[PDB]
Amino acid sequence: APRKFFVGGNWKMNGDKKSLGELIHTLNGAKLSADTEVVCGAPSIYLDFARQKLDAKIGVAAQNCYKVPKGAFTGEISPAMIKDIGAAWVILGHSERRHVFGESDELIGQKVAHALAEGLGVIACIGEKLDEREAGITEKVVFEQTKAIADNVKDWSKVVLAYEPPATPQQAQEVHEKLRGWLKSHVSDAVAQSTRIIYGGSVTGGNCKELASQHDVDGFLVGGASLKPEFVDIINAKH
Amino acid sequence: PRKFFVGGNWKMNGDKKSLGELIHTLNGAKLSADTEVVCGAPSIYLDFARQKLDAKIGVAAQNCYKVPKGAFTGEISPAMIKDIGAAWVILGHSERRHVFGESDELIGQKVAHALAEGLGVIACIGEKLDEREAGITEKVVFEQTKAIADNVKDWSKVVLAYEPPEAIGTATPQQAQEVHEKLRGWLKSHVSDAVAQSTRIIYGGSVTGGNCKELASQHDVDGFLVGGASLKPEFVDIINAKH
Repeated sequence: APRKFFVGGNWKMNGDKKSLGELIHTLNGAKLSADTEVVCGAPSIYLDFARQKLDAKIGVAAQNCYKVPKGAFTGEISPAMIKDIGAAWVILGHSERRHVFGESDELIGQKVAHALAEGLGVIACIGEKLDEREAGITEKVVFEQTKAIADNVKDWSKVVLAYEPPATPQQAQEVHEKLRGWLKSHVSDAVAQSTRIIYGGSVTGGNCKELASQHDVDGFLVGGASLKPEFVDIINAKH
Repeated sequence: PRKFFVGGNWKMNGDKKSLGELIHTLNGAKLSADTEVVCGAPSIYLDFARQKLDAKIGVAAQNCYKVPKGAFTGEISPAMIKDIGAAWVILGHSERRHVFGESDELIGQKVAHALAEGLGVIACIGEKLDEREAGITEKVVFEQTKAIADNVKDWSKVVLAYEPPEAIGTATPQQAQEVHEKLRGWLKSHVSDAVAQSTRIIYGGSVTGGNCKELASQHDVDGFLVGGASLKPEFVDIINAKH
């Protein structure tokens, strides 16, 4: 009945076999809470390596994918390829994809639909721009982004929503509560109660316990700290 | 002499089983010793491809970013490509320019970074169909080449790939030769005589087992960047287009 705590580590564009090997060694040897679902998001070039080296209890995510299984899309990878390597998740709609690479809500929706149809789990990311937060339209913006994802989700069992603010723990709770309210009204009470909504702002060993104590925060999508030993402490934030 | 160069761009195709089969075929084929062969694999399979391909065959990434590390979810860097043992990256492919909106400026920044990091670059240029129809092919490809050239210090590790636009139902070896000769003339005056003489300019249009010999006989065509046929048995014949 309770939502299982979920901690994803987004390595972003970082690592080589040496540094990631050391990272993976530390995670494999660490005492990790049985009550946390852990997923590591590796650069595409290291997905195979990461899946081979990581203990099976730790999931592997791709950091992006495209919206069809194959084709004339030089530089892209598909859910079929991600599954072929043994990864079970993909991060979609990350703030950096939206803002540096201009990925639209429409495209992200198409990717979500395809990844889910192909049997992957999706960490679906949403978050408003700084100017939008300053203008007081956080809710309007994140609801639009969430609707664009939701319209492409037939089954929420393998979806985790990640909120990335452009930020206080109280401010985090406020957005998470509003997002869960959106799910309740626009999808169902069952989906609202069961869907993990994870926090994708700045998460460190210093602030993770306070964030994890918030009623509507179900875990984290961790950035820089996911490359460091303190990722273990973040996984164990509730203990 | 300009060594004949054949790159096989697999694009977004394959899995370990199917790419393993295609690699096994290449490893066992009678490939001309006078062709420099490079296979362009999806990023997720670059490590695999380098492990399985004979050392004589190069491996290319299909794209990369412009710094070694950072907050660029979904991107890979030249440092990572080198880490995997690959020695090439394809940059500025028509699909990156068109589908993904990569600018001349960004492509130039990527070229400069990949070269600084010690990779070879297959630098792609080519006009859109509407531009070819307007008769401004030359203007467009020179603009794109300038953006690349401004970011190349040593041309020894660059191969230039010309991609004519796909007809989509609405080209000739002579037409390929015409563009390649113009590009070489551009290099002569904008870079140097030596760079024009030594730089491979490869053809990235529709290359098949059936048209490859005629294309390879053109005076200013130095090889191919092969799309669909790189997934077919005839890729071996294309590698052997001079013979």
